[PDB]
Amino acid sequence: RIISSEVQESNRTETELVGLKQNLINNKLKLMNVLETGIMYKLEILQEQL
Amino acid sequence: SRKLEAEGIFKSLLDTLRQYDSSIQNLTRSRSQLGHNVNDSSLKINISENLLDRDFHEGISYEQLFPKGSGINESIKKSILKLNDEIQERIKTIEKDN
Repeated sequence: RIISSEVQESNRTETELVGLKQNLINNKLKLMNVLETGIMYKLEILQEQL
Repeated sequence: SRKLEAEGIFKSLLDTLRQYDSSIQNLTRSRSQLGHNVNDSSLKINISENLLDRDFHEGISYEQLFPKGSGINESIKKSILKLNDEIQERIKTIEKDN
């Protein structure tokens, strides 16, 4: 009972938190995609044109 | 009467031990999926399946399998509670990372 409701339940919450961590990392990678290859690339081309 | 009762209770105990081992394996797998490789043998409880095969002239006692200072509540339950506390600390660490 302690495992299923306290230990393994805490481990399930930990797995959900790790999944949230991976989702946040993926969102961060998307932001670097929009930023580096994007808004910095857009900044570079805009500065070149200007 | 007590022999039939003991046979039934021994079968139930073996089933409960198998269930506990399965739950320990599941917990270990879930922890390893998070990078914490829990030692499966450390949490598993070892009981001889041939314990009841002894002649009843020889005694069987809790101290034979769980001597003082090493019982389930004495050490194993405390160790598992400490593991749960460490899991909660890792939960706090991962929440801080999030």
